[PDB]
Amino acid sequence: KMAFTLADRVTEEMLADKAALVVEVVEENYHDAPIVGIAVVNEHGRFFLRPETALADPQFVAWLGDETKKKSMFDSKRAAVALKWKGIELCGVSFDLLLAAYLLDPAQGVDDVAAAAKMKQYEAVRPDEAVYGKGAKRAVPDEPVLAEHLVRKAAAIWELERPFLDELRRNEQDRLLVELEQPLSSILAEMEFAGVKVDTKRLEQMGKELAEQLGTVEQRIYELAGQEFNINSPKQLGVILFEKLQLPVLKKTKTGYSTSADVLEKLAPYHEIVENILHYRQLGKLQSTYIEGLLKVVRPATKKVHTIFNQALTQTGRLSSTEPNLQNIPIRLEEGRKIRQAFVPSESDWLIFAADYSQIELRVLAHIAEDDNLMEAFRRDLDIHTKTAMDIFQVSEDEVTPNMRRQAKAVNYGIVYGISDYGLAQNLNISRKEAAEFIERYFESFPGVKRYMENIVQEAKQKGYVTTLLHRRRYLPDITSRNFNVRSFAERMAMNTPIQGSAADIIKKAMIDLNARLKEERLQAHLLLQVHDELILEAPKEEMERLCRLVPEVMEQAVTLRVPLKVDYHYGSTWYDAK
DNA sequence: CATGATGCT
DNA sequence: CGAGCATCATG
Ligand SMILES: Cc1cn([C@H]2C[C@H](O)[C@@H](COP(=O)(O)OP(=O)(O)OP(=O)(O)O)O2)c(=O)[nH]c1=O
Ligand SMILES: OC[C@H]1O[C@@](CO)(O[C@H]2O[C@H](CO)[C@@H](O)[C@H](O)[C@H]2O)[C@@H](O)[C@@H]1O
Repeated sequence: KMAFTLADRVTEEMLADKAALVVEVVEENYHDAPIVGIAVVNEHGRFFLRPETALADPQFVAWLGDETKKKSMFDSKRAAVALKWKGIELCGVSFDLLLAAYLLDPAQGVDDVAAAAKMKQYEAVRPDEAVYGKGAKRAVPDEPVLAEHLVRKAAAIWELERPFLDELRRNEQDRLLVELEQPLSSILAEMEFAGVKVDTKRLEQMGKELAEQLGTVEQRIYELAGQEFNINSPKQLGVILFEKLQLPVLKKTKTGYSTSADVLEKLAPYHEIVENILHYRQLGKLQSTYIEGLLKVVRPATKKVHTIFNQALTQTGRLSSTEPNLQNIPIRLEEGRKIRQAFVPSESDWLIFAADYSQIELRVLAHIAEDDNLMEAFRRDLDIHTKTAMDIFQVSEDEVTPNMRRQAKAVNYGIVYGISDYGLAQNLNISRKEAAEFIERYFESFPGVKRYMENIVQEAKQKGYVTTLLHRRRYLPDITSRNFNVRSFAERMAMNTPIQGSAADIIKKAMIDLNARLKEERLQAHLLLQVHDELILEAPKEEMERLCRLVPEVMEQAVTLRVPLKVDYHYGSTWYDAK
């Protein structure tokens, strides 16, 4: 039983200076999506409004946009962006229950009010799936059922704010919410709604050229196999490789024969079909994901793509990007990297500006490990891969080969992920004995890294969780498991999550500090994309010289560690050219 | 919906 | 038997 007014006009008592507010968008992708209902709960009552009415009401719209009128919400960014598509500004969000729940425990996967409510045993609200249905059954119910659901969501947010802020304070996460995550949500909403302009003619032309070149490679594969088959089917490719061609079976997957990139590398000495298959797959990814996917989702009249940054998903505090994912555009191979030529500035006489932290996770490892050898390399800006090579191969600087540096780089990032000697041997295609020596030599060279790995596992066992620089937490109950595989994966999380997560906290703080400085100076430059350790902007060409100073300095100053942060930056006419 | 491939940080 | 992700075609 919950009393509410199904209102047919806006009243002053709905425009209080503290309220919980629901602006319901049912479509998972909320860009230009319908708003299906509005609810407001405040000290005066509980109200459902039809959006045709509220959003055409001058005083409701002014209330939405008034910073001083404070709103508690769940997934404020989804409402902010859906309102921006309706030309309505939402301001004054002072509590976001989605981000509060995420900070309390990202492993709960909270993605609706009822899941956040479960954290406090609050039962007076149903799950969105119970009301809307799943999958093909998804639908807005009849008004009275809809209005009840949205009012119970707003009433849950109203009641839950205090309990969640108190727990956040106990976990030292109250500033993490209010000074970091909530202001970042507003920034992301602006980046998503601005979108990134795409040169669809270039994409369509690359799609033409790739369709030709896939057909060439496909045919050569069939020639070498002496049979036509589905190169993307594991069953069919495994029959050709391992039964027709009689190659050795190096690894199995749960359902058959592995054809992983590392397996295929090991098979390449046996048959020329193996290099061709690796090539086809690379081309197939460019066509199926990047070319065909971007062209599907670009808005044709503006040529913009509008991704969604999920702020409340990863276990370490990173963002993720979806529909489309703009954080995995190709770079490594030149064929794919040219996709970046299609990412252009949204106005004439504008340029793309890309700035990236240089080796942030290795700098963070040096800070948190307090390892004297490591921190000195960064404090003196010495090439850390060369430094590691000189240690794992034991040679002077001049004796380090191109190949030695490659191996030492693999060791340096491997350590950050908890690599075993087995993994290092597979990655490098070298003797496991040798791999083990490399790791042993690393820990002898960087003994504070070894101490940190022992100490953080112990801390996880004693406290039940590990933390990052700005006090994000990840719980690791498997750290005590009797199963070797389960325990070992938890220990690698304990080692890695403070690294990866503290790097995520640093670039999020940079984004907030950068947006402040751009606004201070009244620059037209603004953020387009974040790619984990990089920020991509666009700006009038005339703003370039200012951004060359301002962007790296804000990024580098975002926090102060036991080593410097270092930012590299590039600009040009397309994202490809910003190298 | 699951699988195992690809892409990025 | 190296951390965190999204996407695709196929099963
Ligand atoms: C190899 C590797 C790179 N990266 C990321 C970090 C960098 O932002 C990005 C590009 O890596 P690189 O530029 O290849 O690495 P680096 O900056 O250490 O190398 P170099 O000294 O040779 O210039 O990829 C990972 O996150 N994990 C990895 O295992
Ligand atoms: O709105 C982003 C925000 O919503 C959640 C659900 O609370 O995720 C939904 O929307 C995403 C963006 O389209 C989808 O990818 C996802 O499938 C859907 O559940 C939160 O996870 C997210 O932070």
